[PDB]
Amino acid sequence: MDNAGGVGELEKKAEAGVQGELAEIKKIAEKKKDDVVKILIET
Repeated sequence: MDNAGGVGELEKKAEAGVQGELAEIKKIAEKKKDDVVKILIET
């Protein structure tokens, strides 16, 4: 593992956090919203 530097780090970390965070938020948001809308409409 030699690939590493100010840029590669700032970039990798930037997208890492942004992606991970956004993904998670959309995961719980869509998950709960789905279960609610589903149980609501279906029942």
